Amino acid sequence: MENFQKVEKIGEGTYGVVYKARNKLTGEVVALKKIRTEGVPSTAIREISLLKELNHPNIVKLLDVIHTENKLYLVFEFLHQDLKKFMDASALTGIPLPLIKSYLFQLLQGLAFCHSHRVLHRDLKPQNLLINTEGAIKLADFGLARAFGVPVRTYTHEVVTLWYRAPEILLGCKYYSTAVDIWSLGCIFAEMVTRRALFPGDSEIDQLFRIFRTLGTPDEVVWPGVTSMPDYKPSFPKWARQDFSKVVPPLDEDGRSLLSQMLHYDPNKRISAKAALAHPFFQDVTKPVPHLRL
Ligand SMILES: CNc1nc(C)c(-c2ccnc(Nc3ccc(O)cc3)n2)s1
Repeated sequence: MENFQKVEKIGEGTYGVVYKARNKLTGEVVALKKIRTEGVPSTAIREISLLKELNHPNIVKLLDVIHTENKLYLVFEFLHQDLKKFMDASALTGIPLPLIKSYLFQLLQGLAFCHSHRVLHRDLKPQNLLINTEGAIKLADFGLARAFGVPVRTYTHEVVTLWYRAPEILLGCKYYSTAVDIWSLGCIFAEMVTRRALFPGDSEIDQLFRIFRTLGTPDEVVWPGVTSMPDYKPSFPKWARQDFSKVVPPLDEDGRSLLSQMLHYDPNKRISAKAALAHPFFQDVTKPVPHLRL
């Protein structure tokens, strides 16, 4: 829209590119996402508009939707840093536990809210978790999944990431629930603590086997019905589960306990956001502020 002026490529992804942009009229800085086009499904519109109605302190607000010439522009409230950059800037020092605790608490608050409205994110990753200098963190592109279907690459064709993909999805489950977001969040939580991606797979089979080497190869004992999954293969290598003490050192036992429940193979036993909020780990939760390098 000739009402916005891009300032810098802020992100890249599936749908399209993300830009920091200054509204030429109101003067506000927003985040713009240009998506790519035969007629633009009205279904994607209905659902994109329904997403515009959810307001919570931990979800990046979708100010507006500009459908022009079969091209979609999404205007979002702007935040100053994604969690990925913030992690790289903390690579040597690490993020303090009080801040990690808070971020997790807020992130679960937004999740609890979205989920109670039957809305799920579907593709959480450090790249769409945005923080402000006031100590808050928000979910971005929340629900932008029920707008299309998972392709093969990005706008210019690149590399998405199966690193944060829950196992039910890697295994062919098409009707997954809100639980996939908790799984994603758990991976991110672990990454914040250790400063290294939990499961950096380089293919769908590497992703899966990586989860298997750490949490052990799943079977009907921990995940009933897993063998009926579309992509399950009786011939998967059988790895044993490694203790979390080795996966997320030196996070405390309350966190490890919480992370554990967020990373349970069985989607149904996977703790929900609302319950996660009552976990003992958040007993001494506060709202510390980050030290951002903008
Ligand atoms: C990569 N995909 C992204 N998507 C949205 C909606 C993003 C968004 C929304 C609002 N504010 C910001 N800020 C920001 C993003 C990346 C940065 O590296 C720095 C700041 N980003 S980023």
